[PDB]
Amino acid sequence: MIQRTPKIQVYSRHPAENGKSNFLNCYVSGFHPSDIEVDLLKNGERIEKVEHSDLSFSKDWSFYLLYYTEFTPTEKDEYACRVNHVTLSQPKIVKWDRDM
Amino acid sequence: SHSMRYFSTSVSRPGRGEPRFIAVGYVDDTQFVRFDSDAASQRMEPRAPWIEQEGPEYWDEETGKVKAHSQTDRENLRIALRYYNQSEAGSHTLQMMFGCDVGSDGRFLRGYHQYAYDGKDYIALKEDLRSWTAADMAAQITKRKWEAAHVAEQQRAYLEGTCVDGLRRYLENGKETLQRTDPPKTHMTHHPISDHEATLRCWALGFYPAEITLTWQRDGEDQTQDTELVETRPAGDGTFQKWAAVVVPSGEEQRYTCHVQHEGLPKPLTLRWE
Amino acid sequence: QYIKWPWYI
Repeated sequence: MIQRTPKIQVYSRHPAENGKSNFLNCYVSGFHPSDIEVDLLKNGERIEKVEHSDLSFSKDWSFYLLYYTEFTPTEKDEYACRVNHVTLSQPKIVKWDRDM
Repeated sequence: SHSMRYFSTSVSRPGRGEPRFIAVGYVDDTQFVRFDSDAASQRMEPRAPWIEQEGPEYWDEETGKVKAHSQTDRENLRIALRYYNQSEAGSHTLQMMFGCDVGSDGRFLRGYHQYAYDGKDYIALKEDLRSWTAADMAAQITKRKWEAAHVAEQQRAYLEGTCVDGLRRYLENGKETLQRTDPPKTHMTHHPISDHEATLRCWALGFYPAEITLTWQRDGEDQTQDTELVETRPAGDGTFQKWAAVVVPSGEEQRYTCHVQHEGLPKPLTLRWE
Repeated sequence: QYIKWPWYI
């Protein structure tokens, strides 16, 4: 089987503005097979009720999804994205950066 | 130049239960329809506003077709399992994508029909739409059997007909979303990481369609060797984002230019830092 | 609109 390791990006829907509501995005793409664990974190604790797009894929058959929630970025709170896959030996965590 | 595309994915779950089937439909970069077998509705569902005022008959037909495909691919997972002589404890994946491209005149361009098993190509209709391309010995078993049922001619008629009929109908109904092009909203950021070097970052937000081109130049000469680029990504509102960054020696910041190409711009953009 | 493909492999 051709297993593919996920490329991960964490970003905000709109340019971050302190105290203003926004959406936290976690885009996992280019992976195979489909089964994948994506969580959004707020100070280490996973955010509850995070939604995700419908399972689609690319021309090279690799899958992609978008996970998201409402979130209000403050300057002190840290946000992250924790992804675990079958190709990953242990979970991968990527931190949010308003300019990345 | 527009395209319609359907993506289906079947995954066996021995040890958890019957396989899962997911299908999404896209016109260009916009999803407009979905079907999940694990979902409660058991119906084909809308995912775009402009697809909702199709009739109950349409939703009835589409449900029937996608549930049929679903059942069919469940059996295909079994046939593959004995084609490749594999255990029934394994969880396997059978993906199928198909669709058509139409030109600017609203007429046929490309047809697609494609299979993959566990991430590797299985069998694929070739552009000429008259023959198949088997990727191994098992796919050749399938190629010959289909070539004796004139399956490729059946798919021609769909691809050259039904698909382009639907796509164009859809394009007209979602004329105010599919046929408009949002230009990228661009800005530039400065990020000192030293007192000698600094990160310059060129942004492109809120654009549609997704095809974009962000480049960096130093004195007219491209700087693709020192440029960091990220994959184009969904913002979540139907628009896409992208940025390109470069690290510049302090003082040479004005010799750098960020270069943006999109459908929704009359002509390219050249951005300079001030 | 969706395909009417019932073909076994």
